[PDB]
Amino acid sequence: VHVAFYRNYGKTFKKPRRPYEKERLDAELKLVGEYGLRCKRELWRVQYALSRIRNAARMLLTLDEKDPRRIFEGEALLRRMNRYGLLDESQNKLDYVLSLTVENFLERRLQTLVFKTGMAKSIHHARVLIRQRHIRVGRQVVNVPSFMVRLDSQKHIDFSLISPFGGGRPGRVKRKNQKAAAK
Amino acid sequence: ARGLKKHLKRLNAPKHWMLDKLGGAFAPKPSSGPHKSRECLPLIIILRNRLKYALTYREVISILMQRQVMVDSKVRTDKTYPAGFMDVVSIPKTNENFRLLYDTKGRFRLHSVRDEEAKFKLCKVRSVQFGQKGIPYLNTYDGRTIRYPDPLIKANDTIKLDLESNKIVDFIKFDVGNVVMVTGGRNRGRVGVIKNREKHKGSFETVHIQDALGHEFATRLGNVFTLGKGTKPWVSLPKGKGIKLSIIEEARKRLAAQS
Amino acid sequence: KAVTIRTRKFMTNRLLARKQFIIDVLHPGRANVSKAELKEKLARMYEVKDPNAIFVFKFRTHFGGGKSTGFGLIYDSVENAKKYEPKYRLIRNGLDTKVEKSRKQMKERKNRAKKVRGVKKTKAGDA
RNA sequence: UACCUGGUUGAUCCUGCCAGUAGUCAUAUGCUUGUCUCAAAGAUUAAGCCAUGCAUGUGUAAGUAUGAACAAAUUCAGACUGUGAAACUGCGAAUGGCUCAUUAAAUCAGUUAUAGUUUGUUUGAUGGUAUCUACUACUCGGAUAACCGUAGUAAUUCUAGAGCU
RNA sequence: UGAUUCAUGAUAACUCGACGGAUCGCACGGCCGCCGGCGACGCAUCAUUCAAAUUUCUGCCCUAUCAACUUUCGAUGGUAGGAUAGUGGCCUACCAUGGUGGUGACGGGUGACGGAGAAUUAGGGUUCGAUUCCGGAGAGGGAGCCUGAGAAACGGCUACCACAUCCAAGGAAGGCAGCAGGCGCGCAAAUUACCCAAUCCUGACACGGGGAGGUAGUGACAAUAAAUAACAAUACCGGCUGGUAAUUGGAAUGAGUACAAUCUAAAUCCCUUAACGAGGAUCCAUUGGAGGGCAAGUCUGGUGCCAGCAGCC
RNA sequence: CCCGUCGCUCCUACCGAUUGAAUGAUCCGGUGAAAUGUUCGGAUCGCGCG
Ligand SMILES: [K+]
Ligand SMILES: [K+]
Ligand SMILES: [K+]
Ligand SMILES: [K+]
Ligand SMILES: [K+]
Ligand SMILES: [K+]
Ligand SMILES: [K+]
Ligand SMILES: [K+]
Ligand SMILES: [K+]
Ligand SMILES: [K+]
Ligand SMILES: [K+]
Ligand SMILES: [K+]
Ligand SMILES: [Mg+2]
Ligand SMILES: [Mg+2]
Ligand SMILES: [Mg+2]
Ligand SMILES: [Mg+2]
Ligand SMILES: [Mg+2]
Ligand SMILES: [Mg+2]
Ligand SMILES: [Mg+2]
Ligand SMILES: [Mg+2]
Ligand SMILES: [Mg+2]
Ligand SMILES: [Mg+2]
Ligand SMILES: [Mg+2]
Ligand SMILES: [Mg+2]
Ligand SMILES: [Mg+2]
Ligand SMILES: [Mg+2]
Ligand SMILES: [Mg+2]
Ligand SMILES: [Mg+2]
Ligand SMILES: [Mg+2]
Ligand SMILES: [Mg+2]
Ligand SMILES: [Mg+2]
Ligand SMILES: [Mg+2]
Ligand SMILES: [Mg+2]
Ligand SMILES: [Mg+2]
Repeated sequence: VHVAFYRNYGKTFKKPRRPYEKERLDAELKLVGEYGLRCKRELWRVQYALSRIRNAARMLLTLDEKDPRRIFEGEALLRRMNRYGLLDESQNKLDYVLSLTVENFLERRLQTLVFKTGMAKSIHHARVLIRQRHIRVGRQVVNVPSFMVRLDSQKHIDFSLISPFGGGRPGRVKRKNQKAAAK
Repeated sequence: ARGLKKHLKRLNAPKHWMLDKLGGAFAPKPSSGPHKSRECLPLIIILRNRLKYALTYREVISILMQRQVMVDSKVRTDKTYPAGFMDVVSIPKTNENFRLLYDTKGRFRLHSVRDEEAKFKLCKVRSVQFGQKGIPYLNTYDGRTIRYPDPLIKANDTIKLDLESNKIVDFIKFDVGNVVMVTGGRNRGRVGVIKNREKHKGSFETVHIQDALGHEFATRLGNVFTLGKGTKPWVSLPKGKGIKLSIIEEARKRLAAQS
Repeated sequence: KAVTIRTRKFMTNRLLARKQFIIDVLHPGRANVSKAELKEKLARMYEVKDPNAIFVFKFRTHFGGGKSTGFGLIYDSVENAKKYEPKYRLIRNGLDTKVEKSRKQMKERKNRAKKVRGVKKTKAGDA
């Protein structure tokens, strides 16, 4: 027996059933370009997560209103959606979960947030800044654009303290140019 | 197999031990002793996993070989010694006395007890019969044998045993109206009072127990341990007093505590 | 550029005659703190007469940088450490010397000596 | 998470299949392959055959030291009481690892029984008459290992005598 | 106890009974030599624990081009014995003729170990399950057996069969479906490495040992995150606003490299980080396609039912 | 538009002397290693015995 064998893993996306739907392709390209995604796999992963959440909500809504399982899991799901900013306090019913779109999840990406608060001139600039270790959520440097920012952590986004845009120690290019200009 | 198995795979360890899936390929196999393998808590788990005195298997062995841990007032140096329900675990160096009791979720909990409360334990009688020379005796479910027992004591009763003298100082007859704790099944760790007993010839007997909050549950006779006469247990119960809380109320309490 | 040391899960282990805790190291300016400096800082903080009784191990630097976590042990005296600590940890502190050996060579020598009986068995394993 | 599209005709509506589309903790192969974290891996055909190495040994204050073993002491007495190799004694090697050939009410799953048996060990209790006229119980007897010294054989933890304890 | 002439007691005897301590370590004490503590190991009985053996009911794929099968020589049952740890045709003697079967016996096939489970998911279903957990079986094929609490053991023995090493030719030694590794087979699968540091097992044992197990090597089986560029000036275009440019400009950074520390049983990797590391950012993205299904050219050259393409048309 | 013999190439199975061959499992009868139990036997070893 190899103990590593007991670790489990799972897939995070599925390929489209019909590869060459023109309307689907146009919509997907529009979303990818708007949010600066690297490929269709990221969009399909977000769609997979949204489908899972919507299926859970739909399953719960089938149960009786007084069912303890429905109460427990619905509260858990609503709290989860509220923590990540998907739903507003007024949106306090499982029904509003079914009205969630891929755009709602995409708007919670660290890349989209970094672009929106004004730390980047463009969504692609936000991507390159994040992957280059210039952004931190709290006191932790984050380099994953897919990072889903919670409501509480949204206001803590700032430049990394060890980066040129957040502290001192300019980049290697600037240091090299300064050294060259010293002569 | 051609004989006794000496190993226990970690996935095959009882779930109430709460062993990590990726901690290793093996779990401590309980040794022979007063308690069954599936219904025990080896000293290695208590000292390492629970009390965290030892960070490793070797540290557990080192601690135990100093003769620092006592079970039922007797020093035990066996790491896989099966310590089970109602047993007393004492560490004189740290002035710690523990009693092994089931929590509402059915897992062994090291319940800290006072010095006076650490001098006795409860036992459940299996049967009473005549030994050699006609000497009557009874045996408990923790492997103990006592000669010349009180004639009133009978099977399924609870006896208060003084560890210092190894003598029965009191006993409780199994009857309706007694507070009991369930020691097996899905209701293990719950505490309530017996309401009625159903007896079926050539079959297990069913016991109906009512929780302090009015909740009702039933279990087999072999899963019921009497804790006192009437409604007052003879020993201090762990936190929760054997009251099983639904997941909804548990979540409500957790959310209230968060704020 | 000043390093800070904090302990979180403190426990006084009387059975093993030591103190066990988690170490949190804040080093915003420098890449890391070596175990020797951490040992000296712990000795200063806890007023340890003999720094040789302090053991620190299992260190991990956080992804962002400027912070690290680990585990530390402070024994009441050097003899308790020598009596309870693993050999490799003692070697790391210089209290013990590493002995060079090869397990395969030991196995082969044992197997060779298996075939010889008596006092000559001692040199039989050499071959 | 209740979905279809091309193909028989000059055209039509059908039956009906072929083809396509998607999936496999599904194998293999082709081309390509920068980084991080996980992770299967001589099952399928041959339970076919195997060079070489390793995979089972084991010592506490608490069974047995006179190594002609080492060390510290003893100026005089001392059976031995520091380490102890080797060897006898005891225990283990029936666990673990590997594979799926045989096997179709058989194995096996759930559920039963032993008032139909065995069970080193652990835990708790329990041990009363032996010589009776021999007449050690303030303690019985004979060996053997290591050791030592005569060896046999091409050869093996192959093996014979001899002297101790 | 649901249920036992059961637990258990008493008597008469019986057995040529492996039983009823000729053992060991610490200390060192009270009475007048006698008493005396804490342990170790060991023998026997019961209970308990760790288990096994046998066992009740129900449940398994295809096949009738398998309809009768079992019963001399056990088939079904009874009586009395033997054997067994124990029940039982398990075996023996005698007796009876029974037992199963279209509600599919019996026979055959399976590229059939069973299960927990895996794939796919309206629901119902279909297909898979060698492989890390549970149970069974085997150690080249059979058979027999000693030791032992426990084995019909194979990193135990004995014999035959098949292979097969050494030999001084007289003999002698064998068992990788253990970890590596080799041949063979094939479409088809890795190093003859390090370590007991973790998990646990085992021994007289706190200490030894452990190819169990872990570490590292090979590894595009499978899975996760995620680089290959971002921003301004200028020039073109389309409506201050956007798109393009191997034009200009400075900024950013990790792939790589490497002190150091960290990691680690010791190493290595990861994480952290001095000094380096980008303009055709040569630090150069590929695999398949462009009539329809099905997203994408009635572009240009060659070939001319050839060569070729084309899952289908 | 269409059927068949006949003629050519290739592919797949079918029948078939050879009282065909190999392997596996059962059936009838026979021989039968090794081990175990039993009978006899008594090299030899200790005090007429074991
Ligand atoms: K596998
Ligand atoms: K031995
Ligand atoms: K044994
Ligand atoms: K079963
Ligand atoms: K079955
Ligand atoms: K029997
Ligand atoms: K009979
Ligand atoms: K089977
Ligand atoms: K034995
Ligand atoms: K091998
Ligand atoms: K180990
Ligand atoms: K096409
Ligand atoms: Mg096994
Ligand atoms: Mg359907
Ligand atoms: Mg047409
Ligand atoms: Mg098979
Ligand atoms: Mg059956
Ligand atoms: Mg027993
Ligand atoms: Mg009787
Ligand atoms: Mg009989
Ligand atoms: Mg299987
Ligand atoms: Mg097979
Ligand atoms: Mg395998
Ligand atoms: Mg298995
Ligand atoms: Mg076997
Ligand atoms: Mg073979
Ligand atoms: Mg064989
Ligand atoms: Mg065998
Ligand atoms: Mg082998
Ligand atoms: Mg074996
Ligand atoms: Mg492969
Ligand atoms: Mg992959
Ligand atoms: Mg590139
Ligand atoms: Mg198209």
